[PDB]
Amino acid sequence: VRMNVLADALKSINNAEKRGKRQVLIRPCSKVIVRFLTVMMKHGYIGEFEIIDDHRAGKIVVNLTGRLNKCGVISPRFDVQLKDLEKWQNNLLPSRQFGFIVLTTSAGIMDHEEARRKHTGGKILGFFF
Amino acid sequence: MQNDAGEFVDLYVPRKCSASNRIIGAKDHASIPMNVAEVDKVTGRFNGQFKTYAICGAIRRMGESDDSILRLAKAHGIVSQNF
Amino acid sequence: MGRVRTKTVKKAARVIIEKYYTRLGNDFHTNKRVCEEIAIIPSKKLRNKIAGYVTHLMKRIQRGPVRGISIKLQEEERERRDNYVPEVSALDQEIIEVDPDTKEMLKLLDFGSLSNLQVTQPTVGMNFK
Amino acid sequence: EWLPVTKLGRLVKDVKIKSLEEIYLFSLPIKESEIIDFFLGAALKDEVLKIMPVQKQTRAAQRTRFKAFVAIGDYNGHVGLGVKCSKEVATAIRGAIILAKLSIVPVRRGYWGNKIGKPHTVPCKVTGRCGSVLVRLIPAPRGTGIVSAPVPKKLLLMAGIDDCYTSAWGCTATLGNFAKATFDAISKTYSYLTPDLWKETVFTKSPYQEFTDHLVKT
Amino acid sequence: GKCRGLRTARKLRSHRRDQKWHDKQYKKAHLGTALKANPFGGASHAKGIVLEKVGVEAKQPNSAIRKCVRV
Amino acid sequence: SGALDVLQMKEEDVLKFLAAGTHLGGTNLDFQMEQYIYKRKSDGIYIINLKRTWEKLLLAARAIVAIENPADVSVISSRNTGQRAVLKFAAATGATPIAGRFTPGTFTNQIQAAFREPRLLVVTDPRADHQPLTEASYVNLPTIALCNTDSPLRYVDIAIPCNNKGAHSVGLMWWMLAREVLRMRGTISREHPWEVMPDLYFYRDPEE
Amino acid sequence: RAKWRKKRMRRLKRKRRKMRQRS
Amino acid sequence: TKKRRNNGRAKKGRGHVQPIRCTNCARCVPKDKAIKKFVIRNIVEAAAVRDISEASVFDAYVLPKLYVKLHYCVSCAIHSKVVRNRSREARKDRTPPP
RNA sequence: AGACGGACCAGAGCGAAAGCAUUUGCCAAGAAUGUUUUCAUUAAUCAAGAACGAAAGUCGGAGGUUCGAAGACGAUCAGAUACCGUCGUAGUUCCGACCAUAAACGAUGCCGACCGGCGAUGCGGCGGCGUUAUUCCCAUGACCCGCCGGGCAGCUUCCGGGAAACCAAAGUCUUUGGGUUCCGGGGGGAGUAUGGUUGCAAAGCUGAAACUUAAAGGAAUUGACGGAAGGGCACCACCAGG
Ligand SMILES: [Mg+2]
Ligand SMILES: [Mg+2]
Ligand SMILES: [Mg+2]
Ligand SMILES: [Mg+2]
Ligand SMILES: [Mg+2]
Ligand SMILES: [Mg+2]
Ligand SMILES: [Mg+2]
Ligand SMILES: [Mg+2]
Ligand SMILES: [Mg+2]
Ligand SMILES: [Mg+2]
Ligand SMILES: [Mg+2]
Ligand SMILES: [Mg+2]
Ligand SMILES: [Mg+2]
Repeated sequence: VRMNVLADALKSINNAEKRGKRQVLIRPCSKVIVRFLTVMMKHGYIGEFEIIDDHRAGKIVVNLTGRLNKCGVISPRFDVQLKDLEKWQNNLLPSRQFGFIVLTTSAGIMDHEEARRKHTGGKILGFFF
Repeated sequence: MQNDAGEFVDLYVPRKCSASNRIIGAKDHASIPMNVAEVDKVTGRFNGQFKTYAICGAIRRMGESDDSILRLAKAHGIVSQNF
Repeated sequence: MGRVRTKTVKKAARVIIEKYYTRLGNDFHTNKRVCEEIAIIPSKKLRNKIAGYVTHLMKRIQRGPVRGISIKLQEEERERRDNYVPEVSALDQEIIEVDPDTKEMLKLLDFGSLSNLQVTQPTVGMNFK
Repeated sequence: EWLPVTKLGRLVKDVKIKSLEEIYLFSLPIKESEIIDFFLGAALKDEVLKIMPVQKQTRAAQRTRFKAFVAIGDYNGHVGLGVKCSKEVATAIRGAIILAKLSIVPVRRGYWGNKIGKPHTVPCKVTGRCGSVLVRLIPAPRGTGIVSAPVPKKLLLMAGIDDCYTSAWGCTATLGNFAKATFDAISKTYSYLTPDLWKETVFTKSPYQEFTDHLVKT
Repeated sequence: GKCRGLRTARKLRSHRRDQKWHDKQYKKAHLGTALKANPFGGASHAKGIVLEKVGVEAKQPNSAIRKCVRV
Repeated sequence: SGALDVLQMKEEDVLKFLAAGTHLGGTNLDFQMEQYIYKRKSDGIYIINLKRTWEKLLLAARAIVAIENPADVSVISSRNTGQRAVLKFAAATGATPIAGRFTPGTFTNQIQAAFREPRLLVVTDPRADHQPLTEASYVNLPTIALCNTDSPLRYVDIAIPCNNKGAHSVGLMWWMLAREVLRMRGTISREHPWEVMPDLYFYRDPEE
Repeated sequence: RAKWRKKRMRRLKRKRRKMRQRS
Repeated sequence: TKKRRNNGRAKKGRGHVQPIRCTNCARCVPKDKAIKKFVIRNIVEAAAVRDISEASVFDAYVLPKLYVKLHYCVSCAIHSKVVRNRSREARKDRTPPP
């Protein structure tokens, strides 16, 4: 069973983009994805996305422009404590320049840089580059 | 690539594809740029201006170079609506 | 108890014809002499065997071309029969037999030209598995 | 002296092409080591790595042949690898030097933290494989030096890399695969797509196409 | 596969415990059987008395006599 | 590329396509050759659209015209059918032909006898002439083909839906292709009809 | 062969149980 | 090393199958192994045909046939020179000869 | 009189697996499809524990054609308490209780998603030219032509992996984390000794240590060999003969 709504979508983004597609459809269409996608788009890694509505979970479509390498997820949602960022981000990322670990927190869903500029930690969700 | 003095390093910048935004390597011997001619709009007769379309190996091996170029052309004020 | 010719014998027989097809004829003892006169072989017996294959070979050249022997006279008679054109073949009879499905495509392609359509039939198609 | 058999050789014998970068920009195969000795001449040093005596049985007795491994580079961003086997070890060594010049590549370099000076290490971490061995290259600050076994250390200096870490997996004690993996690694640096890239291309004129005139025998 | 939860620690910690005994060195050390059966009581050296002098033969591809003593 | 312009299917070429059966494919269909289809009739013979097959024929020509030295181009037909058309197509634009028994290694193996490094490759059949399509992967070459509805489409960049079985259709398609490349570049006017006949490219079986 | 190595043992293991049941 | 993918027997999705017995060997083998063969031979075999049909009582007497189903072992077959070993790539043909 | 249910029998179906084949009648269950019915998160996997479990085997009755461990003979053999041939006990058959093992193999845990094509086959539903059907035209299969679901399999490929053989899963794995269960850690000693537990017995489950040893092993390659097969060859081989 589908005990996790975010894990599957990023896989189905990653595989398609690893192939050479231009669009994809991912089904369950939940709130937390929307934030996750918004922050990717904001930094520029993807295009727009149109979210189909039905009186159910919903559905959704994205446009890629596949300049993305891998999109990832970390489960279980661990708990960060604002001194361990360095130890997480050196051994998940390829370098100290680019790549973003995204985390939920009391202020919202944000990347790690913004968390440090606001001086707050939270719980970890995934990562992309 | 730039230093903190706006310079340029990385002795060249590798040509990307146009159809997947994937990079072409120094040993990808199944890559092509492809020229195509433009006309005078009254009587054929190529006049001197041509374009360029670049393809990588993976697309050319899958069997999808045909439509990629086609939809590249279908946008560029070149092959019209087939309908 | 067997008699096969080797590469040296055969190849020279080929080259001799491909130069001197006019000197030679269908008689062995003349073909023998001319080969002596043009070419300088070290041995009387090698002289013999070459000519014997030459003469066998001429009788083939009389009718039917051969793989590795390009002769002028044959090659122009080819060339005539290559440039041969008929008077008319693509103007078939001023009636073109056509089917309804084409006529729909033609109609969509804006043509009400001269054509025909007289076909209906049940489906048979494939063969016995 | 040397006569070019083909187009590309005829041009480099002339002064039309100026460098090697353009050749790589269009991914053109090269099949003549006389070219490499033209552009890269005397800035290029070589060394053998191992000589491995394989052999085979037949009806009479074993027949042995000597195989050879060679690495070549200039310490400014080029590196080559070559292999070959034959009966005489000198002829073995000679030919593999030719293949090594031939299958030469570029190698990209970048910074760790802040961008002051020239690059000293790799931009991003990469990997490679060949048959039960995997290798992983990692950036480092400016001064650590390379930490690895001797084999890739001999090879990474030839690229002109200054500092790096290193890790490995599998049966490292087969040198042939252990060598080619780290070479696969530093080959695929100009294939990783960063945000430094993502600017459109300014397509150039394909040297065969622009110098058509001189080629058609004038 | 692997358990991999957020509150699974008792299971994993347990699993490593009972499954570590299947290693030869750990098992040898942390059980007293090799220790109480070692002639040296967990020690390096030891003094003792001679009572014979014999010669031990060697393995196949070599051939010699190695001049040992019963102690 | 057939844009909206003077060049477009008038009334005469259509009569020719219909005459030679250049709109009937085979029965079986590839998933790559399924956008160049109009319909399937009662019998399993599919109808090809004579709008896209003319709007890609131009595109192949515009590729060739880009290449100013014609002798770099090469044309292949190993099969008996397209033999004659190719030799006249070579003559009528200055290409370099290869007919029958393509020997492997001709584009590799610099020290071979018949070595040659071209820039563009034209073909009658991809399923029979499947070596050079391969050997154009060890060497950068753009690749053009004449392909039927059932045709494994690989390593190729410009497909022209035809009926590559019938002698009439094959040599006909070359006649058109030779015609445009000269119109686009040369003395042919594009108005008044070109002299030679499209029967010159047929394959004549030894009947008389 | 292993079927017979298995079978030789049972024949023995009976003799041990039989011998040991006397006491 | 799987020499075959079928494992030599055309089971594919049962669990169990009945056995049969070799016609020569007399041994117990499944029905999906155990090469099959079918005989439609005549009774007189191409030699005495003229003699009978001239010494008959009827008029040309169409002369019936004889029908048999045969089962063979794998071992007994190869010794009978029915089938033969093959090379690696040619093992993968499921076609009988003409 | 007692067993067995041929050919039709298929890389076809059903079942949790073991396994299931003559006709008819009865008894109670089930998958898939169809659904603008209903309840409203009720679920996935699972220590302890519980049902089922080929053949052999054990227990008590009935029955006992055929085959046949043991067993006795005749042959071959240097010897054969084996391969072969003739006889022939337990058993093989049914009713009722025990035991709980197998190359019990897809040698491949269950759930869920994603990832390329092609032609078929079996069930159900939806459609369409036409042929028959039948007895005057319809709803039944049968084909003809397609579609959709969830099934047993198959061919093809630089998807991608892998020590390779190979595999649309053994893929989406140094760019390492979907959820969870059981289990392995050089080779032998050894599934042995002992202790506990079940069982009528045979045996099953749990399960060591001293000592010994530097290699055991997997996939593929080149030779050699073969009382393995297909082509040829020689009086230092044969046939016929001196
Ligand atoms: Mg250890
Ligand atoms: Mg079974
Ligand atoms: Mg249990
Ligand atoms: Mg039983
Ligand atoms: Mg029984
Ligand atoms: Mg009884
Ligand atoms: Mg008997
Ligand atoms: Mg078991
Ligand atoms: Mg098992
Ligand atoms: Mg594996
Ligand atoms: Mg892991
Ligand atoms: Mg062990
Ligand atoms: Mg084993």
